[PDB]
Amino acid sequence: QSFDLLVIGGGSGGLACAKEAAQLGKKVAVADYVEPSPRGTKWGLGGTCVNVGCIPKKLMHQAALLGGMIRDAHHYGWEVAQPVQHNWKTMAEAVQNHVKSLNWGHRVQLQDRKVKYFNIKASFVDEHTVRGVDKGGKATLLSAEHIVIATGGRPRYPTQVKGALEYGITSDDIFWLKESPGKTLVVGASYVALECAGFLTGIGLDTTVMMRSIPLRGFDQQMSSLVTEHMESHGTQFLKGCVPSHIKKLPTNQLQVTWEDHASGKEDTGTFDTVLWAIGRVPETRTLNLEKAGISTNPKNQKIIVDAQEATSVPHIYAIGDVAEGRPELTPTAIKAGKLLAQRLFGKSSTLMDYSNVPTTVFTPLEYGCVGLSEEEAVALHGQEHVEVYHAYYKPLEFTVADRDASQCYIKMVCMREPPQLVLGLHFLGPNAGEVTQGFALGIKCGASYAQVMQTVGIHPTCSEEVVKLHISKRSGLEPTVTG
Amino acid sequence: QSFDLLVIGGGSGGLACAKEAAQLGKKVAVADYVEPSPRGTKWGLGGTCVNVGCIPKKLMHQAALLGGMIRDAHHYGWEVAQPVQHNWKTMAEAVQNHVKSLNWGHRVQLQDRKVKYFNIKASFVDEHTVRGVDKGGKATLLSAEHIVIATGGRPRYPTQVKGALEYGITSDDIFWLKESPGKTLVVGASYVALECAGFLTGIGLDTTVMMRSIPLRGFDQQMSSLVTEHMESHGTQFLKGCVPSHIKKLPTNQLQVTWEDHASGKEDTGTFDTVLWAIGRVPETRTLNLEKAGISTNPKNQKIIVDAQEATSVPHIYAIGDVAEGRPELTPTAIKAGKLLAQRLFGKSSTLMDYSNVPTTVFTPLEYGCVGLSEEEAVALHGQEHVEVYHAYYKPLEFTVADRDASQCYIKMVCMREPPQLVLGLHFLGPNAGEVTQGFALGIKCGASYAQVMQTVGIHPTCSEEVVKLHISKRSGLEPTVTG
Ligand SMILES: Cc1cc2nc3c(=O)[nH]c(=O)nc-3n(C[C@H](O)[C@H](O)[C@H](O)COP(=O)(O)OP(=O)(O)OC[C@H]3O[C@@H](n4cnc5c(N)ncnc54)[C@H](O)[C@@H]3O)c2cc1C
Ligand SMILES: Cc1cc2nc3c(=O)[nH]c(=O)nc-3n(C[C@H](O)[C@H](O)[C@H](O)COP(=O)(O)OP(=O)(O)OC[C@H]3O[C@@H](n4cnc5c(N)ncnc54)[C@H](O)[C@@H]3O)c2cc1C
Ligand SMILES: NC(=O)C1=CN([C@@H]2O[C@H](COP(=O)(O)OP(=O)(O)OC[C@H]3O[C@@H](n4cnc5c(N)ncnc54)[C@H](OP(=O)(O)O)[C@@H]3O)[C@@H](O)[C@H]2O)C=CC1
Ligand SMILES: NC(=O)C1=CN([C@@H]2O[C@H](COP(=O)(O)OP(=O)(O)OC[C@H]3O[C@@H](n4cnc5c(N)ncnc54)[C@H](OP(=O)(O)O)[C@@H]3O)[C@@H](O)[C@H]2O)C=CC1
Repeated sequence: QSFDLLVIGGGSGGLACAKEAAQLGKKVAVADYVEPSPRGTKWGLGGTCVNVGCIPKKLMHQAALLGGMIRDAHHYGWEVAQPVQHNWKTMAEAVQNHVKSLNWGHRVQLQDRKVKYFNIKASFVDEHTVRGVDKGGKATLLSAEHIVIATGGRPRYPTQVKGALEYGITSDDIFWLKESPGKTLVVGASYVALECAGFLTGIGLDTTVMMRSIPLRGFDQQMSSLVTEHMESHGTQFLKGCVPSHIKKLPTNQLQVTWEDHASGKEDTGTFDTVLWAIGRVPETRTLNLEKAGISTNPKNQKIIVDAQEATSVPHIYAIGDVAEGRPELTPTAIKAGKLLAQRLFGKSSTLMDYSNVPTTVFTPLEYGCVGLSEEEAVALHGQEHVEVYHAYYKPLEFTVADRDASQCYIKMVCMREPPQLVLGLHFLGPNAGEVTQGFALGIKCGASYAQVMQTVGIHPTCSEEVVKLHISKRSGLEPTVTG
Repeated sequence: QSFDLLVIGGGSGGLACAKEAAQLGKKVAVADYVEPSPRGTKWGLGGTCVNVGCIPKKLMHQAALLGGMIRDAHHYGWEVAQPVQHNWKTMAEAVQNHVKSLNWGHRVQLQDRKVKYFNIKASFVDEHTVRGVDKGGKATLLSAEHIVIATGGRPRYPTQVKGALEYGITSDDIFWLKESPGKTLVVGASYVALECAGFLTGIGLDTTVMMRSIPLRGFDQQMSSLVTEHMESHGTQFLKGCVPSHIKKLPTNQLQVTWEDHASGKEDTGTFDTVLWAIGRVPETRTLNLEKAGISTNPKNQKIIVDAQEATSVPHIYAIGDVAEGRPELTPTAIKAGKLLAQRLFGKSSTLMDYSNVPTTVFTPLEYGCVGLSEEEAVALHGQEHVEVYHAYYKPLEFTVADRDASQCYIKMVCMREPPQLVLGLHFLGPNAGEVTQGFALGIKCGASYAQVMQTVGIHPTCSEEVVKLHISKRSGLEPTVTG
């Protein structure tokens, strides 16, 4: 029937807007539909975050870490008997049983909040209504004065790469597999690829990443590079500069993937058990008949063109998350953007969503955290003549007793050359990056100066303290590695 | 012979001033003497920090943590065979071999820096000179135009408690023991006590803490309490409200410690293998003949009375660290205070040492981090009518798959009730507190407002992000535990 607020996408962003909009006392209702993955994989309410990303990854990334924890453990006097095995079955179960705890968890929060849920592959019929396909097939007359679109996106697939859909697997699958990936190839060079490639290796699987160009394109290339080098230096096979052209399933069912070594040879063939495409995601806008509702869109990325109020072309219709063009594809921003929107509508709020200096963390074997600008983006904006950079190479105290190599533990603080020297970008690469970066992202929102950093005392002995020690400049070109 | 800068105490603070003062091109020289512990324990150059504290603790605290890492490990699919043992011998060696790496490490940095080292139990003879006892006995004529005193302190002992010096042990020993503490009693209720009590328990030792009054007196009592409760809830035997009166070594050499249960009974006796006095430290000023040099002092705490330039009564003589009265007994402050001092003297610097809002972290089983004010200190200064407090109870994503209880994971952000609402105290109690707190201590130096926190986006999924989510006020008295 009719509601004064319809939300499309029971996701991290959508749900936020939904629950917060209901808490404002409004008749909220959301429709979410988990259209299966090409390999036939489905999950519960809670968008990408809960089910195929944020939560599972971290959790598997965790299990990987634990592995090194055991190795290290021996040095600290723990007579653990090695080499300790690890089965994909036990882990996956554990993880999944938790995803579900957030499945039948959002569902609970939606009931106690005067909000109705309609599991239906929504689609636009006009200005204020949507049609609802079903696992069965009964459509449903749904209308609301305000419609928020939070449909996120889905794992993009290769084009001419024959043998793709056929045998490829996506981030949407790796998490719910019933049986170990065994051997695997990760065709990607950024966030997903690397992170997945990471724990896979951490588990003990013969993992191999296939970068066509540069790593984490966009990020502070220095840090980006330091990241991969850590992986390669720690068990992750790397095929720098190669692209897929054909995958052929053979008798034993193993995959015979053939590529091109643009770096050296001109074609090479290897075979692996699984193949993971980490080549970006794509908005699920097509499947909405947006055009037949009045919602203008974007050409390149099919995202929903947007306002600054998260509004679209239809002032009573909005978009949030991976869906809205121009916005950072994260979860916090998805969520926050939801609350605020739901408050500006029925809360008398005017504060908009601030998308600047949002921090982030690449949960790779060695976590890479950052906020603000990267050295490049920095000269790009103020010029190399007006930028100062302080960096350091530290050694976690914990990395010492355990003979864990730390030549990858780097830190880079980009700020302006002219006093007080407003810091405008921090880069941390070591253990628990997010845990460290978070605090500092506050210094940015505040415009903390390099002074206030030399004025900030340290919490010894920690890894984050290294940030607040930074003094060696690149101008000075002094040796970065830290003494004392 | 003569030098233009003499430093007393080859410690975290002293050495800093020393090396930095030499880097300014001055003829620096330092004299450090590790007068053994009552139980005959000695170590190398590097003050308390390196040898009996900062570094070792953390390292042993680490080994403890690793233990829970293995337990947890099982849930993430790591078929580790339990229960895994752990021997005090292997750990201690490892740790110590590292302490030494910082022993013959500062020593190296002192050579390459044009600085002479004179291992001599220094003592004041007058204005510009000191005498130097030796492991042998040859005094040494040492003079300098500027003398920095960084003698730190030493573990205080009980008074009338007979059987103390006799069998007691201090933080200075627990680290260098050759054989496992076995069973142990920790007479203390703050930093040292709890931290030591912590890993001891984490190792598997039958550890027991004996608090005479309240925990971490000074700290935000709420947090302080939450801390102990975690310990007690996780293996640490606790004797709330008891005091030592007699320890009697018996045949098997076990210690028969008799106390008084001021909470209930009026005397009780138990026996343990080791007894650790964590009842504060004391300045080693006495042994300097300070008075016979012109350095006025303090009555209660025998610390060296000080300036704001770290200067004493003798304008060419200064004091730093655990030695100088009024200053926070940490290491970073010790170190920073050293550099600055050495720059104001021979660097043309005027910036003084800022001792406000120095962050800190109690490395207990559950790390308690904080900066700024504690709720109490806060009402105390602005009044309960002008203070706002936001708190939360979170659950580390990592604590979920592993069935690790998190009813102790709390967070408290104290700021003013009136917008923008300058945050003036943060409290984090969970994993890697320092790693999390550090960043935020920058927000304080900057005066970040509760707004800039609601404006700061989060790094999901992390523990620190919870801070930047905080919204439930105590004014409102809403249920703290977090949903979604
Ligand atoms: C492997 C991986 C790891 C990640 N890790 C992190 C991390 O650590 N931190 C972080 O901040 N971000 C992370 N992200 C990204 C983050 O999860 C997304 O940015 C966020 O989920 C986007 O939120 P959303 O609400 O816009 O959409 P989504 O969460 O994608 O939800 C959209 C929902 O709507 C449904 N839907 C789509 N079309 C329709 C329709 N027509 N009718 C009905 N329902 C429909 C979908 O099936 C889905 O359930 C990760 C992503 C991946 C892939
Ligand atoms: C168990 C424990 C754990 C700790 N953990 C931390 C932590 O995690 N973080 C933190 O910030 N702080 C920590 N601290 C406190 C920190 O170590 C001290 O605040 C800091 O070491 C003080 O520095 P200092 O230079 O003043 O003196 P010290 O480091 O104590 O050095 C003084 C040196 O001078 C020598 N000396 C004394 N008198 C004479 C004399 N007359 N002649 C010659 N030499 C002399 C001493 O024997 C010693 O070597 C810890 C302390 C303990 C006990
Ligand atoms: N906060 C976090 O921790 C995480 C956030 N996310 C979010 O989800 C998004 C999706 O992740 P992801 O898909 O990995 O990254 P996008 O950043 O989505 O994808 C970029 C990667 O895909 C590669 N790629 C694109 N096309 C091809 C192709 N045809 N063959 C091979 N490689 C190709 C890129 O190469 P090139 O650069 O050479 O074009 C690059 O390595 C992220 O951008 C981020 O917004 C995901 C994981 C974690
Ligand atoms: N940054 C960090 O992580 C660390 C810093 N440190 C520093 O070193 C200092 C020394 O630590 P610590 O000695 O533990 O603490 P102080 O804070 O030095 O000592 C306070 C503790 O000793 C107890 N105590 C004092 N006298 C007695 C007695 N007669 N019987 C029983 N208990 C007694 C106190 O009880 P009550 O309060 O009831 O008087 C309290 O529990 C710290 O204060 C801190 O500056 C030490 C460890 C870690």
